[PDB]
Amino acid sequence: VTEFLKPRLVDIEQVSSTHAKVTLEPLERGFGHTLGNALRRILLSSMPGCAVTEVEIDGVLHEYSTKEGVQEDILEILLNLKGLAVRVQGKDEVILTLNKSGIGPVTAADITHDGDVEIVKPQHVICHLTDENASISMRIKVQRGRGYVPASTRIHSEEDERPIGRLLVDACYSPVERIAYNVEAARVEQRTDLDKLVIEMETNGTIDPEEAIRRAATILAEQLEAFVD
Amino acid sequence: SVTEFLKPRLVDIEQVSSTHAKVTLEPLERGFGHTLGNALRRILLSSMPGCAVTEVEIDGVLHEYSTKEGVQEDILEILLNLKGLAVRVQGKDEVILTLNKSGIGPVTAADITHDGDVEIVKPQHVICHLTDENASISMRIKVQRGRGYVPASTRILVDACYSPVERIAYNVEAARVEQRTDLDKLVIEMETNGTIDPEEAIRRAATILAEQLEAFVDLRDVR
Amino acid sequence: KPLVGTGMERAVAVDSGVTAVAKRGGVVQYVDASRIVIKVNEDEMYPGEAGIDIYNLTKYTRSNQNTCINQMPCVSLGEPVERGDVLADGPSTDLGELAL
Amino acid sequence: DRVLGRVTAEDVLKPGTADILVPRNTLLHEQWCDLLEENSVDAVKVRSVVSCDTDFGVCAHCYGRDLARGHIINKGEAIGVIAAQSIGEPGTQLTMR
Amino acid sequence: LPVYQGETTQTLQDYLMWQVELTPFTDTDRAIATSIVDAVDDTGYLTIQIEDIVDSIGDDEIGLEEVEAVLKRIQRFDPVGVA
Amino acid sequence: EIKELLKLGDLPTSGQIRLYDGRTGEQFERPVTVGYMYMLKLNHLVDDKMHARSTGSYSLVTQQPLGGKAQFGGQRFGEMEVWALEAYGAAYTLQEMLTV
Amino acid sequence: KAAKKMVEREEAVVWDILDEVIREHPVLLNRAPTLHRLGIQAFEPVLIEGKAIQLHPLVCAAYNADFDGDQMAVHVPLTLEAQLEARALMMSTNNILSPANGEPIIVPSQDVVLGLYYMTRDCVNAKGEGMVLTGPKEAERLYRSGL
Amino acid sequence: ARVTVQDAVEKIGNRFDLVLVAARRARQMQVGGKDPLVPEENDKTTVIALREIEEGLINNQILDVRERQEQQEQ
Amino acid sequence: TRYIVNEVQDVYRLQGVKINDKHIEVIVRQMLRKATIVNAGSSDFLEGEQVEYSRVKIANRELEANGKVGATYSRDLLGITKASLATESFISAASFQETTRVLTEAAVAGKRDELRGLKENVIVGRLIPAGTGYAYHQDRMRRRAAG
Repeated sequence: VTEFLKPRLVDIEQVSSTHAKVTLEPLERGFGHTLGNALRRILLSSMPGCAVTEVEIDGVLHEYSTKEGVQEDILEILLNLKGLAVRVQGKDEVILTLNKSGIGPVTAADITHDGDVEIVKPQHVICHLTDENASISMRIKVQRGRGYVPASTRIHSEEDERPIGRLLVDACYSPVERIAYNVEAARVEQRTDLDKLVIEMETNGTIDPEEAIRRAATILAEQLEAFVD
Repeated sequence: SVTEFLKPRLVDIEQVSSTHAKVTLEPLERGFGHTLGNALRRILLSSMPGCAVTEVEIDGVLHEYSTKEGVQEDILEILLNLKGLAVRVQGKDEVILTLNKSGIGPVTAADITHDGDVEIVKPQHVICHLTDENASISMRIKVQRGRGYVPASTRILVDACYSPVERIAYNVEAARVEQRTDLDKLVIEMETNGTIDPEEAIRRAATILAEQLEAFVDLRDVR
Repeated sequence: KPLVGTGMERAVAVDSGVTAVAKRGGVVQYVDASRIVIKVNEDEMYPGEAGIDIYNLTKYTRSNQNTCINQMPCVSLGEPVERGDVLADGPSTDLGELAL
Repeated sequence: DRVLGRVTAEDVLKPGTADILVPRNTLLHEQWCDLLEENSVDAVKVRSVVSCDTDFGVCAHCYGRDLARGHIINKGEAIGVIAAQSIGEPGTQLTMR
Repeated sequence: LPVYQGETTQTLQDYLMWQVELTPFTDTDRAIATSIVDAVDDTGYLTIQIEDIVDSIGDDEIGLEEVEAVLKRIQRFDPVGVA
Repeated sequence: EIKELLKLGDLPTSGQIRLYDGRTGEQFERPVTVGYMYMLKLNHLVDDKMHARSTGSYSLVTQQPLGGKAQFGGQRFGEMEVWALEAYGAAYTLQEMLTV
Repeated sequence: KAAKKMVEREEAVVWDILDEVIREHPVLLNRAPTLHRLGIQAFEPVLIEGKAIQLHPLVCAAYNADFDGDQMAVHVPLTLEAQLEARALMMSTNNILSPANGEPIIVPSQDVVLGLYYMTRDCVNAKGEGMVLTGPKEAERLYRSGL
Repeated sequence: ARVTVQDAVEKIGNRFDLVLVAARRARQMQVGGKDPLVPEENDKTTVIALREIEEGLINNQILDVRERQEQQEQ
Repeated sequence: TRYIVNEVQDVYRLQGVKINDKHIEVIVRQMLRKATIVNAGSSDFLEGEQVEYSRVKIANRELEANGKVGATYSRDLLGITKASLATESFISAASFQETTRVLTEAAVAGKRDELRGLKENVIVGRLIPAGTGYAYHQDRMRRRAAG
């Protein structure tokens, strides 16, 4: 080994609410590249996330028709709602209700809010209505997951269930969607020159960078535990 | 489910020789096997501790264009033979070694004197070609302590093969557990220079990675 | 919308007759997901008529190739629209340009 | 190569008088080609189809291998089906001169 | 002309025959099963009587016990209660 | 012209950019030009070409299987194929085709 | 009937027994337009979750395929002698040389060739020109650094 | 799985009769009646028969000799 | 033979395609048959006798019993479109060019097929006397010779 000098975490930078940069203590040669690649792949591959699975609406029955008083179609509504980012507490499989009437724009702020649900972007567009008498009434089913799941995968889960009026969606469970790492040598003079690695990520704001990297470290430890024997 | 992941149990290892072995794994979770093989390969390639000779001080001119004067072989071939040696030291630091053989011709590892902590996996390796007369030669070499590999062009004079490795290769194949066929099966093939079981070296590299990664989680999975 | 163009895509889209264009209209009053009504100004208005132009979109219709055709609205509300201006966007169209 | 997969007859003679190079029924497998190139022989008598007196098909002794087999063609194989197909395989000809 | 219907619907007679072929039975048992399949009404009932079937067999070795066993095997078929 | 276009884009005029392996995390030599292609999907989709059969109904005439996917049809063999097979000379396979 | 019902229900054990059956059983493929005997080859079937088969690129030259919109047919040998003929005569491992002129049919011409050319070259001298080794260490040094 | 068939090629030579011998032997194995002489390694009867004939223990006469040996035993 | 081989080989070499000539003289031998005669030779006072049958007859007639009864012959080449119809089996050469005329000729002659041709085995649905089926067909022919 000869004084490996395992690094530590330092200089947690919050570039933005969804984008940030994290740096690590310097390490030995030929390790920043592999460490960065492995960590990036771990984060981009299997990281828990929360998304919508199904939405029920009293007004319309199937996604291929419309509702009187709106400008956009149900499919566009689905596309917008799968673009939603939201974080939940330990309890999973939470359903919320959205109700509004009028002509004004509709966003994430004017929704039934609970103590375990936290909206990161109350600015998202939910296909604002066009008629004053128009009123919306739907419930949104939200769970947590780790990898992308299409609705075809979840077909088996309900045969007697799923009456007409409830429409499934596809879950991605990807909170980050982009990351990058850079390695460089500095901050060492008393010893030999050593490389330091910096990770830059942009997220949806649903997860925190320190927690995500801690989970990546724990899971990589979990794998590497098995190969010792 | 939420955080569960398959753990390999098929740890069957078949070896062709005492120095070469091939290791296969059971189906594993998606994408991990390739990352894991690349990472372990880079670790075992980069910095493995071991003992190696950094230079030789033979009688004559220090230049590479040295004559035969009876050895009928260039010193470049001599040092090429020398570099492929798996020398072990239990606890001694860098120590000096030398040889002196009669002019029989087969210059083998037995020509070197035996030190307290200096030992060789194979005493039958040829050091120098077959001499022509009854002459003798001295080596005046030294083994060192360090890790990995570095050419001695940078750090003076022959080389520094501190990593006791010969060749490593890893391959990934698809597999299935019960229904889904998106499973990773890992194939590992290792060739070791000697003095160390390839599986033992694998375990050593795994321990190196674990002790290089254990403090990142900040004492997790306590109970 | 394609980023590299040749210009003729706009003419192709408008002359295809697959989307909705504005004929003698002055301003949009109400917009629906499938219904479009535009109030023509008195300039292009002749007496003897109410002065409103209604347009109903094509929503999810099977084609001869068994494909789906749907016309999407473009404007938002209360927008002064001139004659000959596109109003809706059909399949493989975007803002009056053939976007396939 | 034109004679490589062929079996000669007794007509083969060495350049030297009263001298030979190979017996009658022999296959130019891989090495006698170099020897004949050394002797620079140009006219070689080789048994072929139709010249083979069999009245049905062709005797296997005048065909060689011409296959993925490094051995002579075996009995019962249909050369005619193999032929008349390779010839038309290069459908990359030219027309209109 | 070139266009032909070309339809070979089983009509459950071919399905019954395939089931008989796919089932293990003795040559006498197979013949009895075929004869039973012959006397089947469209509604799914046997047109002829068991005694009538035995008489049509015309074999002294053929007995009412064999007929009952075949009927149980005939009953042992999809749909249940065949003939 | 596109060179100055890329210049204002804060991009190299050569158009070649270094890439790193997504699998080994290694920088690649010979930097690779990248592109954004206005790509389009065609009607020839695999789900329509999905077809297979084991055993189905046969024709009243010649007692042959149906054919071109017409109510679960089966693929048709050819004379040139059996010419190739005969050149291979697997007679038992030919009899299997002709009988089974 | 129970077997048919289980098959239509597509149970996991059905997949297991299917894999067991398919393990030691050959199969042949055929390009619809072929001008030579070699348009039909036999291969070992392997199950992959998809909708299209993966032909080995080296055989594609014989198949004259070019990976554009193309269709393929599959024929299964049933009798034991049919499978024996498949493995002894229809098998790609036996059909290497051309039966027309004698050239080896399987001849790579794609990216393999350029990769081979590139790996074996020298501009003037890369990093570590004068280094001397045994040869197994060549990959060791190339993968890590120094060469 | 026998990746290629070569040993039986020089074991037989003509490249044709070996097919028939393998076919009849595999038929006899599938119908049963003889416990395979070659050790079994979890493989189908075809590859096992190919391996056995590769070993040089089965040809177009020893099977027939055993045919008469059994027939006379009736 | 050498002239046609040279011509076709020049044609193929101009493009650059290389093909073994053995196929070419196979085609030539197929092209060479139906030798007309000028002398009857106690065999037949007709024209268009195939080379194989005439050679067999003269071998089994001259050496065996009477060498004086000899039939001087001329081998005439008949085109591929022409020689194809010249087959002893009415079953063959019918799908080749025409059936109606061939059918009328066969009915007038009142001839038989004997299922010697490979196409005859194909239409019947039995093993061809080639490859794997060659040994079985040889055994069948030997058995039919005995009975």
